[PDB]
Amino acid sequence: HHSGLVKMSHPSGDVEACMVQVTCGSMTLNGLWLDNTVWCPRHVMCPADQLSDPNYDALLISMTNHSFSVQKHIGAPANLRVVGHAMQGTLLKLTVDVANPSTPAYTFTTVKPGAAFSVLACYNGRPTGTFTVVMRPNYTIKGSFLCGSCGSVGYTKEGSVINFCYMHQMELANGTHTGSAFDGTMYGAFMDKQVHQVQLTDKYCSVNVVAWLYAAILNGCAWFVKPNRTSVVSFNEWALANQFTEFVGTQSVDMLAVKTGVAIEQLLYAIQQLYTGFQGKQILGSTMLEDEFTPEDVNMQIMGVV
Amino acid sequence: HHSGLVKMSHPSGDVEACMVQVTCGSMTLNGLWLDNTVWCPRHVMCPADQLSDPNYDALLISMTNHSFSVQKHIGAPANLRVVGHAMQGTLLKLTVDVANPSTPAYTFTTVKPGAAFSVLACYNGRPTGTFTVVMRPNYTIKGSFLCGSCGSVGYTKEGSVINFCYMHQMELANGTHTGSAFDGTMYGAFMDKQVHQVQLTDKYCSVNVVAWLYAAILNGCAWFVKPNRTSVVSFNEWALANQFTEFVGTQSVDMLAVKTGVAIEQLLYAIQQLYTGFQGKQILGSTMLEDEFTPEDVNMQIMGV
Ligand SMILES: *[C@H](O)[C@H](C[C@@H]1CCNC1=O)NC(=O)[C@H](CC(C)C)NC(=O)OC[C@@H]1CCC(=O)N1C[C@H]1C[C@@H]2CC[C@H]1C2
Ligand SMILES: *[C@H](O)[C@H](C[C@@H]1CCNC1=O)NC(=O)[C@H](CC(C)C)NC(=O)OC[C@@H]1CCC(=O)N1C[C@H]1C[C@@H]2CC[C@H]1C2
Repeated sequence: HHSGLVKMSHPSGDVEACMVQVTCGSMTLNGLWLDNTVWCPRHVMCPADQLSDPNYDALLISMTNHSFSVQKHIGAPANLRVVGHAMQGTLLKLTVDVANPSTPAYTFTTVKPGAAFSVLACYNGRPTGTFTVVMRPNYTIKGSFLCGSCGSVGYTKEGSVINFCYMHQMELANGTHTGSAFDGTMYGAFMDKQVHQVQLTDKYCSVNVVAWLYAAILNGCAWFVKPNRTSVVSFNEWALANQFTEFVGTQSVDMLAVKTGVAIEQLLYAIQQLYTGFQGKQILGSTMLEDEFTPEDVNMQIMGVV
Repeated sequence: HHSGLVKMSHPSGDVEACMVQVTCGSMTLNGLWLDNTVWCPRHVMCPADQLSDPNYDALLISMTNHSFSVQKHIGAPANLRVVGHAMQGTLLKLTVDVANPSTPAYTFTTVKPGAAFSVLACYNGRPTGTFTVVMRPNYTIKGSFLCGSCGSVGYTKEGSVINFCYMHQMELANGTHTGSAFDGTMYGAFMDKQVHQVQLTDKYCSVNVVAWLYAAILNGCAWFVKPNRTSVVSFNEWALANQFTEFVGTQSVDMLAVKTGVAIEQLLYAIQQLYTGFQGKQILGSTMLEDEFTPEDVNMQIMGV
């Protein structure tokens, strides 16, 4: 029985209309055009033979407004005149002379570990694909990014408001990815320089495992549900010792509990048993715990609860 | 020998000139006035009897511009006219008809666990104290806040640019505090409602313990340094099993290693042994590891960088 769960992204059309190509000298990557501002990764300023130890302060100083070229390729093409430039953290903030007429209602936020967001992968300012990832507890994402993808954007949607949360910056040694929030900070402890970096230990996202067990129950699969319970406080002491994130309940999880009649504490107990082995059985076609679906994913896709 | 380390905050004058009082009905707290915007916690709109599960969307729809009173008390006082209101996550964005003429150069940023920032504690729109804190690994701070302190702001300073990183929201059950970034998200998993909340477990900030051990070496207190080394990788596996954050080196830490000639890996080994007990000895007057001073504190206050 198919769970009815897929990796679902937001429709990308509103964000496609904001993607541009940014070029600074011999370097090029993607930018995001909103109102009179274009955001892009600051390493567009760095000469390719200097990516290991750039002085971004001096690089910024060395630029003028004419150092940047911004092009919209898709839809109505445009070449945007830069009238101002500023650096914020790991991003450039370029001020352009024309406000994007396709600017959607938007906000900037930071995504938290375990939360899901949609990514619009772009090359040379052209959107090429979309996918959705969960921010891992070690502040990487398991994305799909090649050379030239920097400046690809990640976002969520609340109603018609797009919340931009990610600008792609780099690939780590283990093949995962990270980037910047739009306040310019890099997720995690990573730096935007081409050096090998300490990447931290990942964990199972316990709230998302709970959501997936609820998805299994909503599909008629409940062999792992026993009357036994583990309290949140006790589960969280156990989680610290067994590479799980600590569980924090939300209204979204509570809705799944009410709809199924299975208490959160029953699933916390189940996770502790299932972590020691599935005993030859499967849950939603898997023999391992799944933490890439959120409580909101489960509520929206199975129950239609936005 | 006194190390020369103290808890050092930025001078607060530039930020005090941005502080206002925000009142909505019978609720009052502090706000931050930058350009034509006043930021403040959204629970200023919530009646005191409804704080345990506010419908903030409905509260916001029910307000008008006239629901808010904004006053600047210190310096050149003013009662500001509110001409727009909006909500961004856990913060209200009030638009006022006058741009703050004392608006400093500023950015908004999020502070990371282990990093230090300065807090201007305010009551009724009036600055009353300043102190510095480190963001804990569980996204709380060990602050000093009483009723009426919400909207107090935390910040760092890079040159003449103020980087606002914190707006105060709540006290947790264990006496620590948390707040919002200026994107309106709460630090950590906390929600701005008056209910019991899961508090995640705190950890030692390994990078700051390393800085403090370098401060001891710079002060001549080096009895804990041995030839033995622990690699960053092996230390980080041990840290996961011992309530420490994983270590990530920075240029600030490297500067301390070059100055003392003691390798980071020698101090990682030391931390592992010291954590089991100081064997009756002291380091910089302490019998336990200290993680409230950053590599940058040590570079500035001891090496004068
Ligand atoms: C920007 O488009 C690009 C995205 C990555 C390219 C491959 N997949 C991506 O997600 N970002 C970068 O190339 C980074 C630039 C830095 C931040 C200034 N660097 C980066 O991701 O580095 C990855 C690894 C780390 C070790 C290393 O030498 N290296 C760089 C290789 C990988 C890419 C091909 C040749 C260079 C870039
Ligand atoms: C705003 O000025 C104020 C600041 C705090 C007042 C005391 N010191 C502060 O730092 N913030 C609030 O009053 C919060 C409003 C919420 C966000 C809507 N509430 C708050 O901080 O509540 C604190 C109390 C006392 C200590 C504590 O753990 N706690 C929360 C309650 C809720 C659960 C029941 C008992 C505890 C846990």
